[PDB]
Amino acid sequence: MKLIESNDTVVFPEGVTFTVKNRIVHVTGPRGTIRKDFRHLHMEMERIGKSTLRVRKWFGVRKELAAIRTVCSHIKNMIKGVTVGFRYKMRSVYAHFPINVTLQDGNRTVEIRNFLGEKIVRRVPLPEGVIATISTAQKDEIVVEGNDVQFVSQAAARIQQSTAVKEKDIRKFLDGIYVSEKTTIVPT
RNA sequence: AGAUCAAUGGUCUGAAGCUACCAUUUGAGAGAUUAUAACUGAACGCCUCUAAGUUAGAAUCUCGCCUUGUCAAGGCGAAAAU
Repeated sequence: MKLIESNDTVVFPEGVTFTVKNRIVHVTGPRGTIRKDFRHLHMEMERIGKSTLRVRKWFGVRKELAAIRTVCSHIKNMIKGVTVGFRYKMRSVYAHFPINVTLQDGNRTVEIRNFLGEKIVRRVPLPEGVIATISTAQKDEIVVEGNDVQFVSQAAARIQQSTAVKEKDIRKFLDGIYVSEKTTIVPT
């Protein structure tokens, strides 16, 4: 069944603008600007008023209609990124071996050492627009921060999956660095 | 003394050439991705690696390096003398 019309709207708080057209959005706020392309979906996106963006679909099937809220949530994430940003805190857990985490290449690469005592050095590059920092106060804590949630979470996932155990049971060899918290930069 | 014959008379040494893991030398990179693990995220106001979109990804696959390249829209250039 092809529903005649189905739409959703996103409302923008004060201080941020979107200026959408041709299915590419250009959200801008205090923390810069994020541009996202949504041309893989054949919906109609337009400005209705001053701070409302409407995403609409004519004659869509279940699978196409499922994407309206997806796009709206993506735009909401852009708003959050430009207002308060994104910050992922990850904790290192080990039984015996301290996981030594450092930054090199102009603070653009994360190096993991001593993970389970292996002499190999694990190198993870950081996506553009994302930064990293070790906590000097809270030990064993690494923070990856940025505007774009997609890239921030991709960097966090890269770091988390970089540390994996092999040939030993993960039910009790729990060593590794895990994403413990997902929050915003500005205290909410 | 010099040699010849015995279908290579026989024994010892034997260069040269050929030749032995029986001697010596040389053998390696990317790209898209599978299984899989994940990101964001609906459907299904919650969840979810999946539906749209994203990551990492291999003795596999494609290419690179390497061999041929008298190739019928007679495969295609440069340049010399005619």
